[PDB]
Amino acid sequence: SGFRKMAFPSGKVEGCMVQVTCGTTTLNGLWLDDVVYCPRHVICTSEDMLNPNYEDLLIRKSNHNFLVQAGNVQLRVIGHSMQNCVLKLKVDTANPKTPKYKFVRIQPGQTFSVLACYNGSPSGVYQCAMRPNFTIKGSFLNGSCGSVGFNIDYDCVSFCYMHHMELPTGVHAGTDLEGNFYGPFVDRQTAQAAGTDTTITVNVLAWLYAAVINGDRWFLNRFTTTLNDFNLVAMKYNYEPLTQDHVDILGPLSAQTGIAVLDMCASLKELLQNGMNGRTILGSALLEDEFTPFDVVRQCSGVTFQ
Amino acid sequence: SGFRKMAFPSGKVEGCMVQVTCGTTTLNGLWLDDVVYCPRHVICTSEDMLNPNYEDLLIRKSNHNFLVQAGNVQLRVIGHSMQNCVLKLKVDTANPKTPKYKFVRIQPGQTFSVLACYNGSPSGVYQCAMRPNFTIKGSFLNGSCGSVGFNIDYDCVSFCYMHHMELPTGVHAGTDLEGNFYGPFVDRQTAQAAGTDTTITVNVLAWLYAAVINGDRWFLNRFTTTLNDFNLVAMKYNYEPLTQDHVDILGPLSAQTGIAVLDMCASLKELLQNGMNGRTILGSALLEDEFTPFDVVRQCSGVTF
Ligand SMILES: Cn1ccc(CNC[C@@]2(C(=O)Nc3cncc4ccccc34)CCOc3ccc(Cl)cc32)n1
Ligand SMILES: Cn1ccc(CNC[C@@]2(C(=O)Nc3cncc4ccccc34)CCOc3ccc(Cl)cc32)n1
Repeated sequence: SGFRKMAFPSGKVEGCMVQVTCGTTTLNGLWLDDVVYCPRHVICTSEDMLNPNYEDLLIRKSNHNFLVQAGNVQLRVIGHSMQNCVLKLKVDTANPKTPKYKFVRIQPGQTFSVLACYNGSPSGVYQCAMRPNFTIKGSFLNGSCGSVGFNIDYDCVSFCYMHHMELPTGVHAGTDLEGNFYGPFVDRQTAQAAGTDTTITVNVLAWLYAAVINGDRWFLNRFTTTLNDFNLVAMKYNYEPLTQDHVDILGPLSAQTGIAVLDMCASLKELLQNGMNGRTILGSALLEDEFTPFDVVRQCSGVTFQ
Repeated sequence: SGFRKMAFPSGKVEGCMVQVTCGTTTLNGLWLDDVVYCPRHVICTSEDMLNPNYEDLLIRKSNHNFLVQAGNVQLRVIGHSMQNCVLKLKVDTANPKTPKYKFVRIQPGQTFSVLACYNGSPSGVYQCAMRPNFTIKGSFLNGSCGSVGFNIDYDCVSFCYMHHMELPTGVHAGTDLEGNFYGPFVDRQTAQAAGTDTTITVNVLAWLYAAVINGDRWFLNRFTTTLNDFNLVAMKYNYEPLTQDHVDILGPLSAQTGIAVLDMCASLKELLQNGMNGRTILGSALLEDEFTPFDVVRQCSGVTF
């Protein structure tokens, strides 16, 4: 019992964090096998940040310009290439702590753990979600660039995010491990703004099923709704539309609790109308949207608390 | 920018997690040097848990009865002893991944990271606080016993908690690494209940300073209060008393934000009597009490491990 915002154990990722210095810029790199991945803006000179020509800046660099530090050992860079917004530094030593890994690009609503690093050293781990506006609400100070997001499902690390920038609202933008940004963002200091964010509806529903599995039923009601009527209400509270994919994904939780998805949808509509009235759901006075249906099944038991 | 509930990196602790099986019971153990620490209730069965004489149950056990598994390698138990509610299994091999460590007992209000494990395998890490009623609001399923709580100070892991049980309200109870329970709990199948909990006041204030550092100032007001007047109000809302040591601990955050501790206390007092009025602080409609003053400084300054 109990429901917490839980991150994956970060050990497999800690053994990959290195410091990458290029001139006056220092940030984090991900050392996997004989390659160090990091944001390509490590080659920028702050002035360059507005309209950098990364191909032009990279061509002027030599291997010895990149100082890579793994603990108290300096790695030797023997090659460098750029793939989208990520810089790939070939090093002369394979990381002996390289775990089984994959590079996965995630969709909005997906959650992952972030290992926040400064100077190649891990300082904290937290759980986050890719917002529908493609930003993450992280906790990142200057020097955190190159910090990664990941999931650890069954001994394999799926790297899904690398931190690159903070937008003016305090939210964060980054890329997958192939250098493609999530969202309409660019690694330039040009005026950029996060679009209006919305609540991840399928995740809220998954968290309402977690609350039911944990013995909380106060918010349930005798009503059902159509998928279209639910979406018409949801859009008015800046909630993402719920698709038939989402309804299908919620199927296992619906079967385990005995509450049809559209029944839980009607309970959500009522919560949006009434608020909580001084009550909490899983220790929260707001509807939580950073737990996917997969996270709820993973964390919760296979026996509901009737 | 940003403020998250953040746990310490768990790598140093993951390299210590092992599986301990005794009869039909399987749980987690902490392998440090040549000793494996685990809850002593691993020696119990269905009848034994009801009224256990752990000295009597342990004397009947031999070293080969304890199956310890570190990854896919079985460790050989060469000795066993009990210290309070923790079982210490001496093994033939020192854990080569043993970090620099200490066993520390924490006080209510102090926070720590929990590495939740099942079958000696880490599955999640979360941040939690020792509640004033000595329970933790954790997330544990059957098989999580032996999962540990820790903090990191520099390169040293301070182990402060080992999970033993779940109370009927869904909250959790455990011991320090010397086997002394936090709270008036016992490791037996018997009627036990968590006492009425209270809010950790110094931690709420620390989280209000984190909100100010992050640009959330709506709750600030021109007022200040005495420590005596604030404590009268705090007691009325089931908030822990704020001491002069708490005021001193909040000093650095008071200096950085320009809001004196009793100035932030008047702001907390108004929040208690009037609520948030549909507003949020750091994305929360409730006052968060699981960030200590040290956690706030650590996260709003970037200390690494
Ligand atoms: C010269 N240089 C190289 C690396 C850096 C490091 N700054 C890069 C920068 C950025 O967003 N950095 C930060 C990232 N995350 C949290 C932060 C918290 C506080 C301050 C800065 C943060 C700032 C300038 O605006 C941009 C535009 C685009 C991009 Cl991709 C990156 C940035 N500076
Ligand atoms: C010997 N053994 C077999 C299985 C177990 C493990 N159960 C020990 C037990 C306990 O509290 N276990 C649990 C701990 N955390 C989360 C849980 C979620 C679901 C079910 C059980 C959980 C059972 C109840 O009664 C008590 C009394 C006292 C003590 Cl110290 C321990 C326990 N131990």
